[PDB]
This record gives sequence, C-alpha cells and structure tokens, in this order.
Amino acid sequence: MYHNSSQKRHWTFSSEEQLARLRADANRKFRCKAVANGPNDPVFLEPHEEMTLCKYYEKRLLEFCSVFKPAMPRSVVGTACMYFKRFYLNNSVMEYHPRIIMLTCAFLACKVDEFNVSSPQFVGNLRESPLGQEKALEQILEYELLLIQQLNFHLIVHNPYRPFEGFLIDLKTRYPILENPEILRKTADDFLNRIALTDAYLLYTPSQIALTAILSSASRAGITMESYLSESLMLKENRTCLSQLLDIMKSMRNLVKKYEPPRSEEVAVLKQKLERCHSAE
Amino acid sequence: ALYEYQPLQIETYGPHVPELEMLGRLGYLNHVRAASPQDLAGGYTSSLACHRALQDAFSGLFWQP
Amino acid sequence: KRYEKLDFLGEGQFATVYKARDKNTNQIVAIKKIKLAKDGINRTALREIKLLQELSHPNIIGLLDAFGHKSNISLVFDFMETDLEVIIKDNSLVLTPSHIKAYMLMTLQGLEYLHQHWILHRDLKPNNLLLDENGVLKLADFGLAKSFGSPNRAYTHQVVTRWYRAPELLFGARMYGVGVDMWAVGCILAELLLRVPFLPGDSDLDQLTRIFETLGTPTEEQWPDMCSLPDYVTFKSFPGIPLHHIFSAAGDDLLDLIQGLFLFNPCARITATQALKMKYFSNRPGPTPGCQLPRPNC
Ligand SMILES: *[C@H](CC(=O)Nc1ccc(C(=O)Nc2cccc(Nc3ncc(Cl)c(-c4c[nH]c5ccccc45)n3)c2)cc1)CN(C)C
Repeated sequence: MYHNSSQKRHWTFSSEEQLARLRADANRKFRCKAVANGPNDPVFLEPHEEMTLCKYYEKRLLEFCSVFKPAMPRSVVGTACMYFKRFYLNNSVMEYHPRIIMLTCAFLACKVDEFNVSSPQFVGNLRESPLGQEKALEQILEYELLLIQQLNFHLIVHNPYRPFEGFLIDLKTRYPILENPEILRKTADDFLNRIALTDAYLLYTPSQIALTAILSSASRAGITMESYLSESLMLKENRTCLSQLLDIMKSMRNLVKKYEPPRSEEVAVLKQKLERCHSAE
Repeated sequence: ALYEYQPLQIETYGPHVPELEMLGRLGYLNHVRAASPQDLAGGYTSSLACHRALQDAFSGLFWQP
Repeated sequence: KRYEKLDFLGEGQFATVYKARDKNTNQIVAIKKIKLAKDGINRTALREIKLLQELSHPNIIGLLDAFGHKSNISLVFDFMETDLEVIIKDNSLVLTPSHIKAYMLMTLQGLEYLHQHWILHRDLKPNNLLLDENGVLKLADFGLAKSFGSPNRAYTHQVVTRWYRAPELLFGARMYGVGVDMWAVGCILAELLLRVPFLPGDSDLDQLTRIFETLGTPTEEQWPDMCSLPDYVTFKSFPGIPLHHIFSAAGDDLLDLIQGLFLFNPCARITATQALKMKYFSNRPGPTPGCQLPRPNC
C-alpha cells in the first residue's frame, strides 16, 4: 500500500525546486570530485543539459520497453522509468552513462517486479552483436548493485495504473451521471504517458496522478465531473481538501504544460559531449 | 492480562474504502471480471481484485508533503 | 564491512545466516549472505529487500541494512534469539495454553498486518517464526512471498514447505488468497499443540492422503467447486478423525478456532482478522507476556 510506502516517505518531494536542488547538488559534487581528483572545463555539463539528456534517454527506455520481445507489463515499464528518475535525481549523467543505467533499470524492474525474463533473452532483446550483447550484460550486472544502492534499497514503486483502474471502477459504480468511462480510459492513457514523461512521479501521489488523468480526460471530453469529488468523495463537507485536490490537479496539468521534448541538435551535441566526457575521464 | 481485539487502524490518507464484505452488493463486482471456478476454487474471489483496486485508488489523495 | 562476525547461525536453503555486530550501535545483528552467475542478484534476495523495506510491524523483522559486491549481497536483520522450531522440538519447555495463545496471537497479528498490505507470506512454518529475548514473534523468511491482489499474475503451485501446504495449493492452484498462510498457521497451531509436525508428508500425493485421513475428505459442499482445480484427483470418502480427539488438551474455543483455520474451502477459511475476533483469544487464560515465555536454553 502506498500510504505507508517507502516511496511516499522518501521518494516524494515537496516542490520541483527540491528536485532541482538535488540534481544540481549531485552534478556539482561530481564536478568537484572530478576536479579534485586530478572547475570550468568545457567538457563538464550544466544541470539543464543533464535534464535534457535524461529526458532523451527516458524516451529511449520507453521505446525499448515497448518493443520488448515478451510483452512487458506496464508495471515493469513504470517501475523502470521511476528507477531511472530516482537514480538520476541524486546522481549525474556524466558519472554513469544513461544507456547502461537505462538497461539496468529495465533489468531491475523485470527482476524486482515478478516479470520472469532470462538474462540471455533480455540482452538478446538489444540491438548489438553477441559479443556486444555480452559486454552489455556484464555492464548491467556490474551496475545493478550500484543502482540498488543508489535507490537506498527502496525497490517497490507504486505506479498510477492500479489507482487508475480503481478510480474507473468507482466512476462506473458510484458515478451514474457519467456513462461509459472507456473513452476516459483511452484519453487518460494518453495523458498518463504524457505525465510519465515529466517529473510528476516524484512530486505527486499515484492516486493524485490517476485522478488527474481521468478528470483531465473528462475536461478535454467536454464532461464536467467536478461533482465526483464534491459528492461521492465526501469532500463537499471538507472544503480545504477539495480546494487542495483541485489545486494539485491544476498545478500538475500545468506541469505537463511546461514540459517540452528534448531537441534534436541539442541532444546530438550533448551526446557527443557526453562521449568526450566518458573518454577523457 | 486478558487480550482484547484492537482494529489495526493504519492511516490511509483518502476516502474511506468500502469494506470487503460490504462490497458485493454495493454494485462494485458488476464492473470487475468474474472469478472463474478455477480462481474461486482457491482463495481468489475477484473481489480481492476490486478491493485492492479501490484501496490503491484512495491510497494517498488527501496527502501532500 | 562494518559488521564483525561473531558466530555461524545456520544455513537456509538459499543463503547462509551468520551472527555479527555493528560499530555505530552496540547491539547484535544477523547477516544473511546469498550463495553463489550471468543473472545478477539472486531474486530471493530481492524479494527480501523489496518486500521487507515497506513493512513496519512489531511482529515482522525489518532488515536493518543490506550490502554486497559485484554479484553477491548480504542482508542485515536484527539478531533474533530463536524460532518456534527449537521451542517445539524442545522437550523441557512445557507449553501451557497461555504460551500457545501468546505464540498464535503474535503470529496472527503479524499476519493480519501482512495481509492488510496485500502481501502473502507463501512460506510459513515454525522454523520461520522467530522470537527474541523480549519474547516477541516475527515472521522471518520472506524469501518467497508475493502480492495477492492482481488477477493478472500466475503463481507457481509449489511455493511452501510440504507439511505446511494448504490443500488448495496442493491441488496446484494458480490463484490463491490468504488461505495459504491461514492453513500454514493452522498447521503451526497443531504442531504447537502436539509438539509433533502435523501431517508429515513425502510428496503431494502423501500430503493429500494424510490431510484427508486426518480431517476428512471434503464433500463438494464443505469445499464446493474443488472439481475445477487442475490437480484434483479423487480419493475415497475418508471419514476423518474428529478434532476433539486429536487436540484433547484444548478447550472448546481452541477447537472452534482450529476448525476455522482448517476448512478445506479457501474462501470459507477464516482470515487473520476474523481469526483474532474469535472467543479463543479473549477467554479467561490470557496470553503470557513476552517477559514470561519459555527460554529454549541450548
Ligand atoms: C546453552 C545456552 C543457549 O541457549 N545458547 C544458544 C542456543 C541457540 C541459539 C539460537 O537459537 N541462535 C539462532 C538460531 C537461529 C536463528 C537465529 N536468529 C536469526 N535472526 C535473523 C534471521 Cl533472518 C534468522 C534466519 C532467517 N532464516 C534463517 C535460516 C536458518 C537460520 C537462521 C535464519 N535468524 C538465532 C542462541 C544461543 C549453550 N551452551 C551450552 C551454554
């Protein structure tokens, strides 16, 4: 259950500013360690560059998960993306390469969740030569313990998909004025992916994310379902909580709004810069 | 030194989830797939699924750090 | 690294459990190092890690720490004095009904905590119910425990030690609820009462035969829809010995509780929450305080 989960206690932060503080601290500490072991070197990377690179490689992780040869359940994909976000929230894209950590997060999400994939099959799901597959596999096993340690051994991740299904069940039963919430299901799947892309998972409970997805589908469907929260959620007698739920919904829809995909030239230059950083350690 | 039963009452920030037994004739089970005889032969009842769905739909709503 | 090893405590079938001490605090912990490729950290160690991190109950050990290296790890629980297997197999420790009430009460409290969080401890037996100097039980081995909410999963049908296997598990049930741990608790209760493993088997066939020859082959009405299970093999109508003849030193409340734990119907089998609401735990013999449980010396 989320309400006492380790994710809620530790891996859920107050505001986006805390995320930025932690990422900037990790990047700056890595820069200090690199300089002190050997400050403005044109090869070092700024936090926004790290953010764009992490966005691009999270898109890569989504692609790789969706084109997994055995059907990867959405729980494993969400768990892997959350592991990626958590790892790079407290670590830098320069110290550990995001492709290897992407694959390691996918592997540890396959293994922590009860998805059963044999490691040779997992690497055979990559686009490389068999010797390259073996190198990638040995890198993944080398980095798995590091990934687990940097997650502070909090391996359980609560996705918004189960609360999304629960909310649809509630809408089906207790909310009769709304009918056929399957269209809401499609548009909420779309919004839920688009919100997985941003940093909302570290700032909002999965239940809030699922409720926001379904109500955003209602809003974009021309369906006003504000009555659902007011009555049949007991919030009409709790005004502060209802106001806070509407505030959270608005803030996180706007958080979706102020997210732009990583560019093409910018990601290319950051990629080549990242390779130069990995070569000249 | 007698023992008296205490409900565990672990805090769940969110609306009160309907109780497992008081959940079949509230209409909830009409919208979760039926427990197939193989499923129902074991402890599974297709109401555990609905109850967990409802319990994680309200896990944390009225919570923000 | 920080933990200095004191003594070798045992060898679970997938890991080796040693005793150690920490420097930041003067106390004693138990390390559990996974045995030793090509497939990363052992998945049992990840069940322990991922699943003991989110539970905070007095009657469930929480792993204090975890460390490791390239492909092997070792978990750090608090060192925990003994387990019910030693106490049961001990002969000098007489278990008055108060002692067994305390043990069963603590087990059932821990199990209701676990089942509320939709975690099923699929391997429960007296060798896993540990208890420390203060005398509080904790469900130790979470090596093979899962979550029993999703209809989308598919459990393998042999994940519990055979003697403590619920019959619905023994017929190879893909989907099962909390009846697993409840039958395991019933078997633990019978073992505590008799100081002998209840229903000692050799295979699935033997375990079914002994279960039904001791409790009675179900009647398609006490456990309806048993025909639907995969491994449903029909045995002749065993009358089954009555319960009050086996647990002769047990009061009527205890017999009612044992009947509840042992219904062959998993769905009609009592759960940990409604097992603790029965009269047995509230009757005049109050469960002993942890300060007065028997200490299995040596
Ligand atoms: C007499 C005095 C005396 O009694 N000495 C003594 C005897 C026996 C023990 C003892 O029971 N130690 C012990 C055994 C088993 C387990 C544990 N603790 C523990 N803690 C955490 C964990 Cl995770 C585990 C565990 C989990 N899975 C496991 C499998 C196998 C083994 C352990 C295990 N266990 C402690 C202590 C003292 C003697 N002389 C003659 C005076």
